[PDB]
Order: sequence, then C-alpha cells, then structure tokens
Amino acid sequence: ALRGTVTDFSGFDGRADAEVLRKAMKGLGTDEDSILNLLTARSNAQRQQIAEEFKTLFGRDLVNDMKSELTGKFEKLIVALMKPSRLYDAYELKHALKGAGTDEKVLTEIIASRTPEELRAIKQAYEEEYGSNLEDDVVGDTSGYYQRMLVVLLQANRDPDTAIDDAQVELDAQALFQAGELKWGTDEEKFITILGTRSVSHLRRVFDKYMTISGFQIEETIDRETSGNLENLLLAVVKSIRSIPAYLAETLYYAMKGAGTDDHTLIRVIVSRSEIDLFNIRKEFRKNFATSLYSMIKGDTSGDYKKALLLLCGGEDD
Ligand SMILES: N[C@@H](COP(=O)(O)OC[C@H](O)CO)C(=O)O
Ligand SMILES: [Ca+2]
Ligand SMILES: [Ca+2]
Ligand SMILES: [Ca+2]
Ligand SMILES: [Ca+2]
Ligand SMILES: [Ca+2]
Ligand SMILES: [Ca+2]
Ligand SMILES: [Ca+2]
Ligand SMILES: [Ca+2]
Ligand SMILES: [Ca+2]
Ligand SMILES: [Ca+2]
Repeated sequence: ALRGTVTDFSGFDGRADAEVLRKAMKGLGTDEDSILNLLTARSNAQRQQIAEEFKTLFGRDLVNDMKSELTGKFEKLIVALMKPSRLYDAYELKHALKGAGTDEKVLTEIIASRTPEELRAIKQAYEEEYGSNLEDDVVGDTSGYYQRMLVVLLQANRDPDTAIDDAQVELDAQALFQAGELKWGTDEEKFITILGTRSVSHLRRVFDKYMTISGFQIEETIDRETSGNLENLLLAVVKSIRSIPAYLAETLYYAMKGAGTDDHTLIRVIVSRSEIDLFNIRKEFRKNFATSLYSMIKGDTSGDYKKALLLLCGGEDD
C-alpha cells in the first residue's frame, strides 16, 4: 500500500544524462526545460549516479553548476531533489535549528511524522554530516514540554506493535481523561509518555476508547488543554498516528490554501516523500479537501517551478 510517484527509470544511462545536462547549461542561457524533464524522471539514487558521471566526464560539480545557472524557487526545488535522500531530512532540520531562533514548523513536522527507523537513520546521518548531535541541538534551541516531547520522539523507541490488550487500552484512555479534562491544569508529562511511547496500533484503539469515555476526540482535548508549540506537536503526533499520509496531505493543503504559498513546505513535503508515500498523500488530499493536489499546485505556482512540481506529483484526480 505505501507508494511514491518517482521510480527508477528503466534503461538509465548515467553517462548519456550527464551529457544532456552539460549541453542544457553550456553557453549563454540555460535550457531549464531539459533539466526539469530529466531530473523529475530519475530516482534520487539515479540523480547521484548522474552527478558523479558528470564529474568524471567534465571535472565540474553538477549541483554547483545548477546553482550558477538557475534562480529562485526553481533553484531551491532542483537543489532539494539533488540532496541524497539519506541526508535531506537531516539537512532540513539543521537549517531549521540554524540562525538565532528556530523554525518549529519544520522540527514538529519531521520529528512527528518520521517513523522510529527513519529517526535513527536521520540522527546518524546528521552527526556524520554536521558533526553535531541532533538531540543536543534540539535541546539547545527549545524549552518546556515541547523540548521534552521532541527528545522523547528522538529516542526513536516507541513500543512495537503487538497483540492489543483491552485492559491496557482502557487504562490509558482513562489516564488521559484524568490527566486532562478532569484535572485543574494538565499533566503534560502523562500525555508525552503515553503519546510519545505507546505503539501506533495500541494508540489508535486508545483514541477511539477515549472518545467513548469523554465524548471528545483526543485532538479536541489537546486543543482545550494546551496551547502553542506543545499543542502543535501533540496534534502532529496524533494526526501522524492516525495516518502519516493524511497528516502530510493536510500540511500540504495549508502551505497553499492561504493567499501566498509556503514554498519551503511544499518543496520539502513533495521531495521528501516522492519516493515513499506521495501517491497515498494524493489520495488522502483528494478524499479530504475535495481538490486534486495537482490542481491545487497548478493553481498556486508558476514557471518551470510549477512544471517540475507537477511532473513530480503526477496525478489528475489526485
Ligand atoms: N493545560 C494547562 C491548562 O489546562 P486547563 O484548561 O485545565 O487549565 C485551566 C487553567 O489554565 C489553570 O490550570 C495547565 O497544566 O496548567
Ligand atoms: Ca549557461
Ligand atoms: Ca532559459
Ligand atoms: Ca542561483
Ligand atoms: Ca537556533
Ligand atoms: Ca520560532
Ligand atoms: Ca533550550
Ligand atoms: Ca484540565
Ligand atoms: Ca501542567
Ligand atoms: Ca489551544
Ligand atoms: Ca495560495
């Protein structure tokens, strides 16, 4: 069931494509159309093979020459597609923790929606690249319970999915109820432990049983009981337990639906998921917001940026 929209091209020849790319840039001008059409049709691994072929043939750096030729959002999309898939989430979190403040959107979005196995991969790749430890930088930039919830999720140690225990399900449904609605104030430590640590299939049962007991969806209680960064993070975590595709379809829709487009979020979710579950994100987006993701992008973007983004997305209906 989980499926991306970008696959390995059959009859890939790294050497032929690097010559197509050399021609598409040599001279005054840039043929942005040959670049866009070739790269969105190659898998991320293929793009890496191309990049080293281009380097052995011409002794030139593929991504640096593209940076020289291109500009704007389209440059930013093409550079993102060229990041090895192993490094892109690490990349995006370093640049979120970068500068003075911190981009909590980015932190919350990746850390909530990535599985334990993707999170340990991202921590390794981050350390190797940036020479820093991820947990240490996250702690460095955040506070309060938002910080603690991010550190719990960064442990990547959520319980395995196993046979459900109903007595366990109702004990946790009830702890959450006494921890929030029935308390003056909130016991956020109790919400972080059960939401940060219980298995995904056990928590899908907990969220239904909590509805039976209180007449509220856990999302409704999180909005009632918390605010700010912790509220965003706790909602991202619940949404992701329910469906990662659905959560990312929803992230995509708000990056566009307002007046402008949050272009950074739109490039990050299309590129990071192109080879994982972007087909599923298309389905969820159509089913939920009545629009195809293609019409939504086609309406919200322009130029080569738009054309590239659309060959990457790929579906009408979805
Ligand atoms: N979640 C917060 C507040 O959640 P409540 O709606 O129960 O808080 C009422 C008021 O703020 C005094 O605590 C806390 O722990 O203080
Ligand atoms: Ca040129
Ligand atoms: Ca041109
Ligand atoms: Ca440039
Ligand atoms: Ca910072
Ligand atoms: Ca901030
Ligand atoms: Ca801090
Ligand atoms: Ca309360
Ligand atoms: Ca409290
Ligand atoms: Ca709130
Ligand atoms: Ca818009």
